[PDB]
Amino acid sequence: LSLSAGFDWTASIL
Amino acid sequence: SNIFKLQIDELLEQVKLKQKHVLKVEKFLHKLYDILQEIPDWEEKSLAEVDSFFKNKIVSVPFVDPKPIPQNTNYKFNYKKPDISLIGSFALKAGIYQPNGSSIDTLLTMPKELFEKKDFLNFRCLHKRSVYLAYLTHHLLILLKKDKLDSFLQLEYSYFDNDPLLPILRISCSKDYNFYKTRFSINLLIGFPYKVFEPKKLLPNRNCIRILPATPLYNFSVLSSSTHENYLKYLYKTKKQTESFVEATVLGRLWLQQRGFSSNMSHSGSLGGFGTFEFTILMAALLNGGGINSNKILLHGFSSYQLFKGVIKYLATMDLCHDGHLQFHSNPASKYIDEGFQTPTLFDKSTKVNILTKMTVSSYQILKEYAGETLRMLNNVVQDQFSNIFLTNISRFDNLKYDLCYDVQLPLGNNLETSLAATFGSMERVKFITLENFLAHKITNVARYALGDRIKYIQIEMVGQKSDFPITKRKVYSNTGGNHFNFDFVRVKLIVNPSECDKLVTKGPAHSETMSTEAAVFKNFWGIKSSLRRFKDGSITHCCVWSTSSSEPIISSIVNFALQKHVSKKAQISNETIKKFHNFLPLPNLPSSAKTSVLNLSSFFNLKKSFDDLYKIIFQMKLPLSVKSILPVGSAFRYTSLCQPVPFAYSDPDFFQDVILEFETSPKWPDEITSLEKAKTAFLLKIQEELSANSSTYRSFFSRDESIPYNLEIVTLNILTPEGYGFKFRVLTERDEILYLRAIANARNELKPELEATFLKFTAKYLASVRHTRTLENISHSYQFYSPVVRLFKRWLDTHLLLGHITDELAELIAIKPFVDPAPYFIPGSLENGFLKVLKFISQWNWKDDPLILDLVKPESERLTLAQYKGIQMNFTNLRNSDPNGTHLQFFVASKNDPSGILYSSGIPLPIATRLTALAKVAVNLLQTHGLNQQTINLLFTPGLKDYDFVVDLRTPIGLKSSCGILSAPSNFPENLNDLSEKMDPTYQLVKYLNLKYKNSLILSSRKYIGVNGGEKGDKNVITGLIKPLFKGAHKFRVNLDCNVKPVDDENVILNKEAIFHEIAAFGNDMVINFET
Amino acid sequence: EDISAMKNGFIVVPFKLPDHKALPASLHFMFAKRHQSSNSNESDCLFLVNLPLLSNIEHMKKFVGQLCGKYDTVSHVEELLYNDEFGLHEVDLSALTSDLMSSTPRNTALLKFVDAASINNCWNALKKYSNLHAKHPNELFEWTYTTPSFTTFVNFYKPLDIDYLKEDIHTHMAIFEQREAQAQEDVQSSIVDEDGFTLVVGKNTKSLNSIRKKILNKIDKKAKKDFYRFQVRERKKQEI
Repeated sequence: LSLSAGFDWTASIL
Repeated sequence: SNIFKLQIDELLEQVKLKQKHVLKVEKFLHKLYDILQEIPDWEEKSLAEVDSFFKNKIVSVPFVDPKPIPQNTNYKFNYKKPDISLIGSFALKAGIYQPNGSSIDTLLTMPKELFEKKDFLNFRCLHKRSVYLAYLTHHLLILLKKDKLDSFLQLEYSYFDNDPLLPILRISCSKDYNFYKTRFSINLLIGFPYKVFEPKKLLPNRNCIRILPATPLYNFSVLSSSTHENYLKYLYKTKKQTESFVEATVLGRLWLQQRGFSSNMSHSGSLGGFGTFEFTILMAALLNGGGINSNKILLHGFSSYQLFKGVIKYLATMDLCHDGHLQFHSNPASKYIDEGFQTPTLFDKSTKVNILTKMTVSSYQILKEYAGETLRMLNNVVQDQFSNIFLTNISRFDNLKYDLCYDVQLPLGNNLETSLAATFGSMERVKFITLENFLAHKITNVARYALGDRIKYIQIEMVGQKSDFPITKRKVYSNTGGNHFNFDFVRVKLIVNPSECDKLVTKGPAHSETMSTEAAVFKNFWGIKSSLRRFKDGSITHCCVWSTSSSEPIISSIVNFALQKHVSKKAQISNETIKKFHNFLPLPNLPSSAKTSVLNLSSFFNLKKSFDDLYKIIFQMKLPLSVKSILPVGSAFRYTSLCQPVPFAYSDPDFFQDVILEFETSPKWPDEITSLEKAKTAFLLKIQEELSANSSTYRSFFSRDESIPYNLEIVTLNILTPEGYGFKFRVLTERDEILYLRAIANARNELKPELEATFLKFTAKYLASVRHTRTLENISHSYQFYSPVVRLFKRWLDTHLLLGHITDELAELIAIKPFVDPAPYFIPGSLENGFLKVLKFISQWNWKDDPLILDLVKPESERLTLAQYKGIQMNFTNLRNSDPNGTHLQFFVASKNDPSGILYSSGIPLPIATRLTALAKVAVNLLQTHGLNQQTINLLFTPGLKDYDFVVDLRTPIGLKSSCGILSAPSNFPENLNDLSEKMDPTYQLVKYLNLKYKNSLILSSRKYIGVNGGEKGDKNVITGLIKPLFKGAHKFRVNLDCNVKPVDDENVILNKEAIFHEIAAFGNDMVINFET
Repeated sequence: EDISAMKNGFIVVPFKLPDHKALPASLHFMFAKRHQSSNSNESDCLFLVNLPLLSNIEHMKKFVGQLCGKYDTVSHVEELLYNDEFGLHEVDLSALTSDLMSSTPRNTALLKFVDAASINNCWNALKKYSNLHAKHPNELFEWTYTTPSFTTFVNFYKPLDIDYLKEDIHTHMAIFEQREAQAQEDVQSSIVDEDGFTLVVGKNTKSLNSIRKKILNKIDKKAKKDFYRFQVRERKKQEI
């Protein structure tokens, strides 16, 4: 398995 | 102060309990009191009958071990109507809303006629209480059935404050009288009448279990049981007199769970014992005195803040356990006595009870540490500390809270081995009622004594200990326990002391003619491991030996050997989590690398000595301008390079260390910048010439630098020292800075933002770089574990392809935050603790609205005071005003060195910034869902590589590990320096240029270190890209698209993904192998 | 496939990409239009967009040579003006800070030719070349992606020649010293305007360009509130 996170390009993650 | 006051008021109203759920509960337990009165009376009975009365009933009496036997139970048993009363925080009206739920403590005073004056001996009175509780439960159950309330009431037994000697009834509501929504549940406490037993006979020094040894725990259990309402009325008057008692109580209430402090038992192993009552009772003692002169420390006119401050100050500086104890009068000014009882003691002469009996010696120092470190933040004026003190839970993860954790599996765990049960023995039942309590004290004493000064605090916790059991059963049942031991396993949790953690030898008592008592315990404890050894100073002392390892600390060896010898030879000690992190740190190719500790900086020091040799040669050399100073600024000089320096390991990208040379000020410098540098190169050219002649053993060559945009003339000398280290030299000139200031002024208004960016990176490399290394090198000495952690953090960034966009300084400033600002935690003393704290901070860091500013100072000048402080936020607000979304700048990292705050965090793409925070949160969430273990750690340190749109696989012609100085190798530099090119990994350089060509469309990333994260052979590296949203879809073609696109219609084009791949493949040449899109 | 020209006038110029193991009829597309400009050095130029990676002048010599042979047209490329693939030369730092030694879109360049006879020959060939993609894509030309300039670029970790550096520095200092010497004499030579105005020049000044930049870069206290008859009467008015 892997530490995978969806790429956020709108800074919506924060 | 006004800001803090309003913050308190906002905090209170958030946590005030809703008054409707109050009215619901008084509707219930008021009716419950009617049920209590309904219960009939009972006649005098022996144990033989009551067993027959309860033989067939579903209820079983909760006798405490040792259960009464027919011979010693000649005492008779009887029940009579109790005096129903309500006690606890609810009685005082000081409770708050708790999502987990709160508790209502109602007391039942058994009538005095049910006791004899000597019933406090040999668990006499307790056995009367147990049957009294059981007799209630039988009649409550049937009366509960009669009133039809049983459908939504669940009844179970529990231990009051995790005290095995005080079983109590637990009434909870499952989903008109239904109070499940209230999140409240009633406790039925069967206390004694006041002054049934002579309190003098119940002193901590006295005994009450015949076998003589004192019985502090049982003496308190009985005496505390008889003193409940008395302290209620004691707290009641204080609330009346001082208006801010309840407000101070709830602030103390909240502070406690954030630190994981409760009123429950601590001798069992759990951190706790200090709750509201111990907090509130200490309020009244100090409001009535507390000083060594019996002077009032707290005045009743104090506000909530002032009442809380003094006690956080009181606990911090006055010692209540070893040297000094406080006495007060519940029913008389409280006086601080200098004498101590060697245990936490807040004596009460009126009641003759020490409330701090439940406090363990180990927990008290941990409590004192939190009080002191909060007092420092409470006194802090530069920074607001309201959230950290109150709105941050430090108990969520043991690893984050505690440096090292060892889980010990005791043998034969459906009862402990006969030897271990024998070790508990008769003598310790009287001293320690339960084996769980005894084993914890055994583990603490041997572990504390074995480690000694190597640790600051030690906590022993009983994992999987239960406190509530069904009414059908007499005592709690653990699946491993089998009604024998209420636990699964013990975990040894430590706060290590970095200064002496890795000491090779544990110093002991000195030698003498007659072996002293300290020497006696010293030889016996370590046994064969002990030895008498002499040192260079000539001292003869008894000492024992340990061997350092790059995989584990010395502590793991001590705790294993010490614990096996004394507690049990069959125990299993294992801390694999810390082992994995140590292994993930690269192991250098130096002699005795495996035996070297992770705190050793010998590799860096040998690099400095080699620099010192060249440092002398350069000065004695004659130049047209005298050398002002030579300032090493390389990563290894500040103890941060990902791989430790290795002689002749020139494949390490960090092999060439930057050094700033500055000559004496002259007015003959060219005023034209391209002329300025060609004069700079002419210096280094001469430095190369006489260096080659006078010192032929040194080898040298020149190279070009393009880090400063558009400044294409920079040339640097790379010096290959005979020791096997490389140094890179560049000029600094006073004119150079002002020419850049001249550069911005003349530029067109459209070009000025571009030129200032060029100046920003110039000062980042030349001016501010000097300051960063100077401060970090000095501060690193105090923070011993900063050196190991920062590489592992950088190693983590490289695995996920983040170092390419993240400048090394930014990672360092991020990695040092948990140390200069460790609150609400303590300064890390472990690699695992320090690293996870960095990941936690990133997970909770809101870089859009919260600036990151640090005081790069040693632990308690250069500390940021208020004026400089306010200046920096004012900068953040102005920047965020122009950049609210943070697209241009994301991380605002500032300090004394960088007041602007944009120096080391500029130019990072937004996708990388969110990716950095994205991985941290998932990492924290991963730790939440699954505890720390081998599988998780591997999951943390491995890259997904799937979310990337296209992935390119590369393999270098030769393995680069051995030339990189990593132990799974060159011994001299090549005769032709062109051959150096054949053994480099260029992929870091390749990705940089393709970013420039494709910045508008693609964001390519690559692993900057291939020898560390390139598989077994360290030859495999990967280029991963990302297509921006705009060019991912079709666009109308325009001369200004600035991208490689393919036509689809007359007036439409789309990205030509395949053409990009071929350009990557041709540019990679043989290195490129496979493409994944 | 059918697209031969953009409506704005940009002719599409497909190229075949090389065969590589990592990349198992992939094409690269270049967009071109006639460039018109009164300036001489930009005259007789062909505007180009979406250039391949590292396209120097030699890359177009082969391509135009292929076009010349296939269409039997005479065309010679003089030079490729404005080739900044990585943006190093977008701003001239030498000119901006000082005038001595320097008197001075993206993903596009201006392709200069020898004479107008060559450019009309090539652009006719480029039209016929564009038509090929629709009918017979196979006979499209192939871009090598490799040249001697490519190899020098690819070898990034190469120590430069110390001897070459010595000559380059020596020439550059000598030229600068002559220009700096000439500039200093000019300022301190008693400059007089045609109307007999003698310019003031301070000692240690070296360049007149610097004097202009300063001119570009760049009674109340001695006044008394109570001196005249009317002033105190004004004070007298305000006093009451």
